[PDB]
Amino acid sequence: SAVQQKLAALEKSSGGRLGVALIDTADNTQVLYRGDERFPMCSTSKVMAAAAVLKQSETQKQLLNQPVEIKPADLVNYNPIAEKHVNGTMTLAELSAAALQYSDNTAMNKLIAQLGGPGGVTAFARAIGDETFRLDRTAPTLNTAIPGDPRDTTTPRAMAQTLRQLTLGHALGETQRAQLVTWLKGNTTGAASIRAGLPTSWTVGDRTGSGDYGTTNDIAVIWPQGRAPLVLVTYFTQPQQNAESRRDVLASAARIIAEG
Repeated sequence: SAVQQKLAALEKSSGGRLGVALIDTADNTQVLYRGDERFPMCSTSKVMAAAAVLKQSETQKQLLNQPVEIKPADLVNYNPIAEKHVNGTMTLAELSAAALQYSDNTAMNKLIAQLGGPGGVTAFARAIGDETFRLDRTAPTLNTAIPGDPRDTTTPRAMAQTLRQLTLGHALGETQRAQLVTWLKGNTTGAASIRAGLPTSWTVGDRTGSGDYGTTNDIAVIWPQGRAPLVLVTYFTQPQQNAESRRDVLASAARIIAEG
């Protein structure tokens, strides 16, 4: 297709490896580029962890309001919200928002602990039919992003299908689905990624990821004005362990997709 050829050209100009999956909910069409190759998820895995806790809240009705102590020993490498609440508490809802809207790694680790470890996050993926997602480590070691390492990986196709089922489908209860959408629409970290390549009037909820090997990710649910919603996953990784972030590549892929 023309879109796949422009994405292929983008990838060549970038010096890295690009993976894209688009789902059009208008006619259920899919556009894929390296859609079945594995990429390190990095912080895009936070969506599965928050959704698994939302799923627990369907039976534990008050769960999102439960306070969780934040201790100095809990802090890891990137804790923009958790550091504000040391020697205090945050609710599970506040921790979910911190992970999803600020990429907070201490918050992610609290969600994983609430699910019984990384295997509890992968478990929720399996329960909703995602056979590809695997979470193996906590943050930040899940961001090592080493080529050929299957740990903490998924494919663009699997992630797009899962994001659709969580935000637009019915993998979650209706209040939980709305909560997850609200959280994603308020993300603060994606202004230079998928959002920077789409029309300014569209509404977007997104979750970014970043890691070693210059890994730069974004997964988004997109509401175009006057069109059925879209789900778009853009994953990007580079040959050098120390490569810099390339959010511009995700914006360019989103622009390529949107024009097609």
